[PDB]
Amino acid sequence: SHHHHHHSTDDLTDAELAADLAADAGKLLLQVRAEIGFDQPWTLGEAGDRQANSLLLRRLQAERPGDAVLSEEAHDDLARLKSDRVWIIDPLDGTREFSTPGRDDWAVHIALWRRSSNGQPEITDAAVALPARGNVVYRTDTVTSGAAPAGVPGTLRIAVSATRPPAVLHRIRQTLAIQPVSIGSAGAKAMAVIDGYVDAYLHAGGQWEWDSAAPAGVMLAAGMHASRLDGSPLRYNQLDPYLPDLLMCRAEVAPILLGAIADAWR
Ligand code: NA
Repeated sequence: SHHHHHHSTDDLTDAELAADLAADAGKLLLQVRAEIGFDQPWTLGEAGDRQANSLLLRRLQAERPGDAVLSEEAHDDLARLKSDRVWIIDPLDGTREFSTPGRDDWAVHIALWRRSSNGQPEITDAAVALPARGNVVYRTDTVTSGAAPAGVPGTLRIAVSATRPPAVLHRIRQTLAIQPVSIGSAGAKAMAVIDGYVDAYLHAGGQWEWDSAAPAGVMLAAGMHASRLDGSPLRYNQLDPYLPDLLMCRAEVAPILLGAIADAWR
């Protein structure tokens, strides 16, 4: 729709652009999936990440030529460290899931980091697409707050995905009734929290910035919780863009889980 340039496609707000980029990459990923098919999963996953990255860098160049870009799929020249505006993107989160027939738990992550003196809310705008799920795009400018708790009281559903369960989860399951819910891709795990399909998404051991920046942005915009496991803020555009761990969860469950994590270390 035709509109006036936002106060303070061409002429999108940053959140609009994040959403449009996520949707466009999502469509391309769906095209690649259809074209290549599933008989060679390695090749499928590689073609998808490579082509989605090309689309995203091309369009960020065109529509935001002054902004820096940290992409999972591109070399990192560290110019971003000097920038006040940095896109943190994963063109394809969940290559295994993308390359498996029938699975829809893979995502595209598009996040804008903006330099903040005080307030520290670094990811200002973001979108997560789940292309196989009707190409739904979750966006910081439309997600809503106040979601009503869905599960049986006294039991937590927690999205996790790992080649092996972390020790901290073993410990907190001694004290809290938890059902681990196996979902692929960081993006799908996080959006399950937004959806109310699970109560929390927990990750121990490292994760790259591009797989949590967009989910975290959307989570905070929805009034939910996103932090390190020790409760300190997630930091982005770091020299080493790697987060040792994280918790995203609905607001009501944050104190219980942060508490259990802290008590684990006793
Ligand atoms: Na990727």
